[PDB]
Amino acid sequence: AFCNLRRCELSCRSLGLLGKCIGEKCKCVPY
Repeated sequence: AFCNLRRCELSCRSLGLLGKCIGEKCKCVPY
């Protein structure tokens, strides 16, 4: 579970979204 929540949020900034750790990895949450 190499989740990096600060990097996850900063990746979703490029789409304008929020970022969450899904269990093992990061995903952006739909707006």
